[PDB]
Amino acid sequence: MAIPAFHPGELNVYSAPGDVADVSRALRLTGRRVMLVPTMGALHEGHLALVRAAKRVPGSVVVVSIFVNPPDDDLAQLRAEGVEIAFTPTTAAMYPDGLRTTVQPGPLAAELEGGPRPTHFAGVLTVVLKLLQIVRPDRVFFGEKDYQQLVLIRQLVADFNLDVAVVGVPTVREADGLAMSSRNRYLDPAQRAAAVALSAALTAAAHAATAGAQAALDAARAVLDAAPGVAVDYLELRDIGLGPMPLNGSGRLLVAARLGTTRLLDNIAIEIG
Amino acid sequence: IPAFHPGELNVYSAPGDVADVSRALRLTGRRVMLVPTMGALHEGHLALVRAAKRVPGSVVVVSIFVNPMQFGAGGDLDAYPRTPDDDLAQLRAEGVEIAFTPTTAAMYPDGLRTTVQPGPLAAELEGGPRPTHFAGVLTVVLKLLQIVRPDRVFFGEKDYQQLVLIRQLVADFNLDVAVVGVPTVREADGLAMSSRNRYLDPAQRAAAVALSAALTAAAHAATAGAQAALDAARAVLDAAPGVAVDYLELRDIGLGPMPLNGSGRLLVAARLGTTRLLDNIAIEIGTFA
Ligand SMILES: COc1ccc2c(c1)cc(C(=O)NS(=O)(=O)c1ccc(C)cc1)n2CC(=O)O
Ligand SMILES: COc1ccc2c(c1)cc(C(=O)NS(=O)(=O)c1ccc(C)cc1)n2CC(=O)O
Ligand SMILES: COc1ccc2c(c1)cc(C(=O)NS(=O)(=O)c1ccc(C)cc1)n2CC(=O)O
Repeated sequence: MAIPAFHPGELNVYSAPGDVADVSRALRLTGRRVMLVPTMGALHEGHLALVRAAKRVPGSVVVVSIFVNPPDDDLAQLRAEGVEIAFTPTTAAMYPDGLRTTVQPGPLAAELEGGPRPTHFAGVLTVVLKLLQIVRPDRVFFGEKDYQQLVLIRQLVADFNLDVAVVGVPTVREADGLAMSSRNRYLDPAQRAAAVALSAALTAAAHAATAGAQAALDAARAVLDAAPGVAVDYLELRDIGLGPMPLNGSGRLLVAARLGTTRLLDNIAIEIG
Repeated sequence: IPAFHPGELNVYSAPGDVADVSRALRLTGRRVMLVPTMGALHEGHLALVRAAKRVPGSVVVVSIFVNPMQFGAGGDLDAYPRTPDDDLAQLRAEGVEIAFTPTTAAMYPDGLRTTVQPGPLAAELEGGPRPTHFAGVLTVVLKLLQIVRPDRVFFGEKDYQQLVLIRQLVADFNLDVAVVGVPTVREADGLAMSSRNRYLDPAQRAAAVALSAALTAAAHAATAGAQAALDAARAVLDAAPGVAVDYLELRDIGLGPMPLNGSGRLLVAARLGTTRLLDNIAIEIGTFA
């Protein structure tokens, strides 16, 4: 009946869904705007950019979930950013009845990433929906790196009439443009040097786009063709919702490739002509 | 937020209208109760409404929407009874303050896209021959719950499988609503209320009492064990003219992957002519009875 302990301006950690739910509700009732940054831990500058984006909403309290969908470092990083709530549930707490009711994505989940991994997105949309129901944030923050994921989440939100604002945060990148990812550490020196071709192809495309869609795609393809040991799985230009690219106007160019055993993805905004 | 006149029936079609009114009410302290229906309201629906009105400080939202996504090709969707005039008349007589009557286009502007995939219970019983039926039902109920954000939502027990799956949806997606099951309202002879009873001719209406007679016979027979309970119900169904049984099954109360213990639910579905009737009852086995 009592709200769990919450100390404002400190890092409060909760592993019970009902605790975080009760604290988030208590906080909402006192005025604060609840922001949710979902993560799977092993925090990097990309997650800090989602945190900083959430923190700048006036009156924000920031909830960072850390949950590996089937430590003290992460928490210290959150402490240093001024985050007030970490939600760190067990698999059992998230799934106390096992896998049962789930989210079935629309047919977009079968395209692109959904080729190698036909059910990956059902799993992501299920846990995102649960996290949104537990935390009930006013706004939820994702990076743009996994753009198809982001689009699928906006579809989830629209389709199930969720009241939350979905905020996409521009992808944080290394100095040479490589998109931040937990996988970059695995690249040896030759793979890491080759991997800059994804971001270089996409920026080349976004600039070639004054010359039209084919010039853009041909520019990206040429840059990827200049890289050794980059096995391109797809290179597609779509509209911003990931339907077919309209004759001109706004679009998104997406790429994925395998370098040795590591799969990399990147995407960029494209304006046609 | 549009107009809300209290102590009157306010009808909203736009999801955003009822969402705004609901959230404003909740913030001024009223607890919001949802009774989701497919219209063609009968006294069983009025019992749901009365249950909801009984919650202190309640405001009652009754939704009316014949959801196309739970029907499969065939004439079933076109055939569903629609009596909107009667429906709204009844809600006013019960003192309901909000009816939410959305259009199909306002519910499904993008057609069918993201959906709820129920657990394996949805492929059994009523779902065996209708493999997407319960995905359709839970998808609309999820939407209704997110639009209205009620404190409690009320269902009849007559569609007991559906109520169980709804409890699963609420648990599995950490929804912040209480699910309230209300005991089935019956005609004087025991027949479960249903917007499909209008399709029984006089002979079928007479024979239809067999379902509820079979179930209560089984619940009293149950002191002698599950076989006796099942056999009593089967005997009554067999004695009845023109009743074709589709299934008669005794299950644990969650209908889930656990054997029957002391407490069960006995479920029956049968066709009288073209009309499929359902009914169910609580069963206590042996000492529990
Ligand atoms: C704003 O800049 C960025 C740049 C890259 C990002 C992120 C942000 C976030 C991620 C990432 O995938 N985070 S996550 O594994 O913790 C994650 C996976 C799935 C969901 C729905 C949310 C977060 N990543 C990529 C990654 O870590 O592999
Ligand atoms: C408390 O007493 C009862 C008794 C029977 C009831 C009810 C209440 C409610 C229904 C019913 O089917 N209502 S409904 O078609 O509008 C309906 C269908 C599906 C959902 C999820 C909610 C309501 N029915 C069954 C019916 O009309 O067949
Ligand atoms: C066991 O036999 C069947 C037969 C048809 C089935 C299924 C099973 C399962 C589906 C299915 O999930 N179809 S769907 O993703 O387009 C869908 C999901 C939800 C609803 C309410 C309707 C369709 N469907 C429809 C299909 O694949 O088009």
